[PDB]
Amino acid sequence: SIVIASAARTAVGSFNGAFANTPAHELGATVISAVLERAGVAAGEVNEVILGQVLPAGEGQNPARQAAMKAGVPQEATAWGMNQLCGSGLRAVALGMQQIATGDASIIVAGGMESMSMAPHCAHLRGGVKMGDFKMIDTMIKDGLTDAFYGYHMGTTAENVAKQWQLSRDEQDAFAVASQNKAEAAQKDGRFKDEIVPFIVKGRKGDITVDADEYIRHGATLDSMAKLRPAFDKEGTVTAGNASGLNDGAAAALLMSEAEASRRGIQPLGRIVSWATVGVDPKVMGTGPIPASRKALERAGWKIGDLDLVEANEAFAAQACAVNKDLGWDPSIVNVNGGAIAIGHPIGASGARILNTLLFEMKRRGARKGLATLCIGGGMGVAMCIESL
Amino acid sequence: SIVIASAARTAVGSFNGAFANTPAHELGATVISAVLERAGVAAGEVNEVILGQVLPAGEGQNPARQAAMKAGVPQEATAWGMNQLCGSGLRAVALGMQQIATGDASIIVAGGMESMSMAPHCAHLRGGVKMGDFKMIDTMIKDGLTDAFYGYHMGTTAENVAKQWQLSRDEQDAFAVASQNKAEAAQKDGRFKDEIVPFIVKGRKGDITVDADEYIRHGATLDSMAKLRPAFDKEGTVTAGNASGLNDGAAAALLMSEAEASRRGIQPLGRIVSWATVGVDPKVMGTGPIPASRKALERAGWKIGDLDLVEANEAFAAQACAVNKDLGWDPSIVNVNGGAIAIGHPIGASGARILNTLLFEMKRRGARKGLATLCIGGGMGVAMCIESL
Amino acid sequence: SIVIASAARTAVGSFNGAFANTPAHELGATVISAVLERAGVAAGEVNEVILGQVLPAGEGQNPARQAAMKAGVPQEATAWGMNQLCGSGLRAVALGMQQIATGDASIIVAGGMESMSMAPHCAHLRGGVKMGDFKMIDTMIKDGLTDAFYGYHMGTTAENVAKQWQLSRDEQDAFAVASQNKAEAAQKDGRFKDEIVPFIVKGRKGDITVDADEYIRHGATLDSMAKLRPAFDKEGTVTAGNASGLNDGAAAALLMSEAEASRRGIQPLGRIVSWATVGVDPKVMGTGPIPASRKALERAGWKIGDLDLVEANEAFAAQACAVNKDLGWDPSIVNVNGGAIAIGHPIGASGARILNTLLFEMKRRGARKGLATLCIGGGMGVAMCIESL
Amino acid sequence: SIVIASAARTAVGSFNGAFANTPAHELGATVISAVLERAGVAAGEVNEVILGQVLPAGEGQNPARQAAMKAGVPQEATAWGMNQLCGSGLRAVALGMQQIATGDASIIVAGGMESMSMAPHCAHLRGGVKMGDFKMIDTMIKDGLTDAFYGYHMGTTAENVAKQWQLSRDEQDAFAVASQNKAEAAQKDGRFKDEIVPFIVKGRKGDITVDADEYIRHGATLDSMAKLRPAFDKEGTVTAGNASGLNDGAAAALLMSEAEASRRGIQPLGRIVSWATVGVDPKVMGTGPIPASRKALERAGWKIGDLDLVEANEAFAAQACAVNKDLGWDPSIVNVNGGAIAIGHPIGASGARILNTLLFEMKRRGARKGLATLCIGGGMGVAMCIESL
Repeated sequence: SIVIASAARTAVGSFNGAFANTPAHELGATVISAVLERAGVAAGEVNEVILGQVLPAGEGQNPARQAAMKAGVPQEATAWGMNQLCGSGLRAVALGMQQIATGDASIIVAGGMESMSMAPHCAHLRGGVKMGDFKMIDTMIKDGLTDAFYGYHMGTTAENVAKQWQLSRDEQDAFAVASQNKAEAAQKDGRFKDEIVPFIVKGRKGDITVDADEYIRHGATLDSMAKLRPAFDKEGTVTAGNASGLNDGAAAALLMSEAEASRRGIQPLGRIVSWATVGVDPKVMGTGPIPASRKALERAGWKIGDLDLVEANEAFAAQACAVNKDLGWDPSIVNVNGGAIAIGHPIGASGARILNTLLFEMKRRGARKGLATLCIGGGMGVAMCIESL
Repeated sequence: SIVIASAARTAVGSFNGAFANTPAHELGATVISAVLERAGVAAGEVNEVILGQVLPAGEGQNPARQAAMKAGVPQEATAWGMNQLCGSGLRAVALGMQQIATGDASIIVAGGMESMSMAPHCAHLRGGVKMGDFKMIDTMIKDGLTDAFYGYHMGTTAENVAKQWQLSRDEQDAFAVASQNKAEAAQKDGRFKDEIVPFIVKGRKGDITVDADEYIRHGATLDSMAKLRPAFDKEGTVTAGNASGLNDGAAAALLMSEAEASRRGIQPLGRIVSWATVGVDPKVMGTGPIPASRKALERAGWKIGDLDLVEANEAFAAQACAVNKDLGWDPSIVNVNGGAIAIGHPIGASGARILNTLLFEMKRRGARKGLATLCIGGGMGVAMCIESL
Repeated sequence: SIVIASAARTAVGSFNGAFANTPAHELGATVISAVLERAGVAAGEVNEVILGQVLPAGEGQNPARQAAMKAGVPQEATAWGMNQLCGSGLRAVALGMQQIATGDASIIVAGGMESMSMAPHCAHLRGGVKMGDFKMIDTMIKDGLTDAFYGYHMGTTAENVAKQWQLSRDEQDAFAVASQNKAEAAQKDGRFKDEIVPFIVKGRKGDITVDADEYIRHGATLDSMAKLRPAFDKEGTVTAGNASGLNDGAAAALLMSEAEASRRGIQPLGRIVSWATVGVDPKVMGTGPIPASRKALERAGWKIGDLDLVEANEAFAAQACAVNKDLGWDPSIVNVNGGAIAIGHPIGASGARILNTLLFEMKRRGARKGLATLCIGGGMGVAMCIESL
Repeated sequence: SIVIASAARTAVGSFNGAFANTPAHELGATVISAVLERAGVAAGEVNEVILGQVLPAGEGQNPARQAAMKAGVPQEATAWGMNQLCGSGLRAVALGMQQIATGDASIIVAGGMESMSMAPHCAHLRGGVKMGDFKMIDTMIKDGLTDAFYGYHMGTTAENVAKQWQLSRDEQDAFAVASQNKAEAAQKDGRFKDEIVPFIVKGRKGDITVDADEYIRHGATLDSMAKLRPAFDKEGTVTAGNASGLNDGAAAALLMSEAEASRRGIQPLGRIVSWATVGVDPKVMGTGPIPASRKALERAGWKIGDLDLVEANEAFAAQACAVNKDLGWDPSIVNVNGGAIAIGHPIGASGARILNTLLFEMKRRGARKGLATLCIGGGMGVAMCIESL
């Protein structure tokens, strides 16, 4: 029924680092044309582009449409952006899967992009401020990392899960280190090369080709991890080291019917066998993946034990351990090449980033069933089940 | 298979007018509850809330989820915002229909919301400005009304359509006045009452209930219309008078399978027979509805001649006329109670707004087949065909 | 030896009132032209322009020079601004007196001007704000009204004078209401028209002539004052009622040696016989007038009791009562036409504003000896003794 | 009559360099304390503090008073800031002299301070921006360096002087490199150590003592000056290399009557024999020094040829050479240790800085008469004559 013919992602950049002044639709563009090249499909055959992106303030009208056009997709196809926070990138793949399934389209490019670096500061000033000081709001924090019901940062929701699941600092720190060592190990062996599509940072006094995840840290020590101070709760347990970071990146999938891919001689990275999205208490949003995953599994007709590979977004060490602890899947098959803590977390692009990794790892190790899942701010989870062919 | 059980929209506010300090999700909340009460469905039965929103900068995390919770949809439900600019409000409805059609959901609330008044000013200031002025960009103008590829305002795209279709000032002015006249007659006759859910503007020095579209002008003259100066092209033909405005509002639909409405005793407002979306040149984006309306009819198996009622959004007189002229539908069944030039145009909500108008007008006149269509910035169009039950 | 040959002030404007968008330099130009006109002195005879001004942020390079150039003063002449906060407007006259006393100038235009309304909001952003919110500071609050040592507003130094001299709510309100009622009467009888020169506020849709003190309240009641809440100390005694306001005006005086006025045949408004400036504790800055008036009087060889009229600025009912209480001059010769609670307080202009009032009333009633004194933020005073010729 | 008993200055710092985050008043407090100390004068004997300062926006209420207080000046003394742009620091000394000359004070601390690195960005936002981007203005550029009559930078006034006097790139560049090599030589022989009082930059992770001018360039080459492009006129002649820079510093002088020095046993740095300030056309404001110097010499009874040492500020090479050309003084007695091109240009501090410089070279080489002079944007100049005792 609906398969992913090809996929591609840029390397994930560090906050104000390599993509510092690069607008998300520029990276978007690169990824959309990679997926077409990669499958052998022409720009002109795309019906629509669906990109999740949570922080587009100042980027101009519909940046999804700017990405498509810049990548060569003609003015005839359509494009749209969408937000389900951290779930946006994965969610977008299921929404183009739906576009094909209802017969509204034949070929979609779907995924997500995000420039946390380029997120602006803002103020509402139409009414004027007659007397007194006013705040200039960091939009990446307000619109992307602050709970809207309790007023605190995602990090505190992580702390709520820590306390609730009784996850000690040492246990989260342990998890962190592992994801770094695993991310580092996979980068060193070229495991991220199929998925990555080098992005050219158009310079003035030099153009730079970025093709490596710059946020992974080499030789991460437990000692360094245990000396960091808690970032959200002054006497807390979550720190910079065991939480994901602020990052830039884009990632996408090229979707079509199974039969179309076959008419084209394409060898798909997998078949979308199910997806699901479920809400949870916004206070412990990190638990998102538990209910979404299981639903996903139930709609596919699979048992947790059937899964050969799993990508469960590393928002915070606290929430990842809780996810794994509750679902019980075998830890060795989850985030095999590392996670967000090491790799980075470009909010709107993250769900399609983890899809890429899942998809290129399933191919390279011959796994047949996989699942990607993320926790979403505001209390939500998104999960998708993929089967190789 | 999928029907519109109920529907509701707030009145449309004037810019920096009645909803001048109201956050879009507030407007949204009210409409999610309204569609819920109107159909006798309880919030706890809502699976997901889908809202189109184009300018949510500063409103914090995913305003769609903040509107769903404010309305009382439990935290176990899901919510997301999407953006296909002007067609967002109608595309949400389509996207929500798909959720039920693929069996991912049973009940969906969908439409759009917008607070153009509350759109902030912004600046990318992470680097630091070492010397010189810097701009504070109005996100309303940059993210909602400025072509991203040509750098000019929608008004200019209108002008291109004017010139191209050879639509003179008087013909554009004539259209506008007719729109005001029809919207004003509709207003006095109580034609807007069913669709409108009164919104309470929570005050300090008193509460204010708004239940009337405040941008419609009473007794609009042709003389006043002909004295205005061109707004975009210094020696052009589009004016403030023959273009839509900048406004705030929200509007939605409670969607469910026809079998489900029937198990509940609900008398739906319509059956979704088909929807379509197509791209066109961004420079003449106002031509968008032509291809998209025709696609939709084709998918529905209908002839233009089969339509009993049409709502084709009035971004600008020149594009409205070109659309009508090209499609050839009978002017007398298009925007029977007036259009966006008089009612206003709250960007993300405008398609759900027009869907409400269409749906309450088909029920009161007993029309059987209707279409809603809108042009989209960046060069796109969206249309949806509805059949009464 | 140095006389004030002529003087003029604009009407004082309400905060964001008549002069809401008129830069201070436009108002001092009209006052420069009026002093010249009023003493039969041409602009090519001016040696230098000295204008007190506390909040010139954003107006451009040296607004004293922009006033002088606008009034037609030759480019050969010089001009500078100075700032001793609320004593600025009077100090200036004292400083222009000094340039002729030491032989460096013959003819000076001295005084002050201020647009509190045009004061901007600001932030030091050269270093860059990595992330988080940051304050946009009101410069009129920060730079003109807050004590730099103690961190609280001028209104709390008022509270400190009230406690310390034990001034009740009631005594302060009566002082307040007597200030509005004497100023309304003087306005209604015409006593402000000789000192005010009309200001033209360049319109687009109309030029407006402003020749009346708009902050003065007509029919001010004891009751409405008595109902006010304390503004600075949630449970104090200074309110908006008994404190001066935030305002806009300019005011000046034209000086020359007495020998030079006799050579041109001008009948001067008075002789500067002495001035004095003295510090006090910043915490009771309201007391400034006491030692500064004392010292002026001793330098003039006069007894408090030799004075015939006195203008003692009303920063706050509390400090005005304290000052009158200690000096012990006959209250019936103080502010006979009302003071700053009713007229307003445009900070850098105020001392020239009250000098004007002093001068014109000395002339109309034939007073021979006068004194003008203000309290200054940061803990200081300035006083000036004037005798008629 | 009035002498300079002692003087002192901080090292001048580079834009966003050593004093990047130090408010102006801190640097003035250290110089107020160093002139007290250098003359055996205690702070309690200080009657008034006079500081030139052009850009104090956001520092709070009257920084002159905040530096005085920080230096321990009693709260019984007074303090005020003034603004005659570039001539501020030296005009202050002249007005402090006047204070003693007319017997209103016996002891004054006078000079300037300026923190161009701490100058903020601002915007007048009281009336609000209904729609449309607005500028955040750099207060250093607008209030400091932009001519208010013509709208262009000081650099362009420099261009007008170069064209008018026909100074070539080459002669300007040679001027610049001789300024850099004279200051460097001066710095290395310890000629700046008597005048400089060390400033402690209070750190967190350590305190740094600054006692060296850091803008001086070591081994500045002609070739590096000749390859620069013109900064203000895309095809002009003024560059960053031949203009002064953006800088931070403070500088002052302690003043008293000659008779009082003599009763204290002080050996003063010189006697102020006269000053003058004269206006010129704003467009060629760099020529300010010509008439102001001629007037001051006239007032002293001195011929150009009687001077033994001159400091003539180096705003720009072009205006410096024009001034030297016109005046005709021997170039070897001008800026003998370098000028502002090398040392920097902290606006309000500059004239006190170059005075410092004059005074310590006149004592070290035993020069009897000197003059200090600066060009002032808006079209002005100040000059001051000094003789040794």
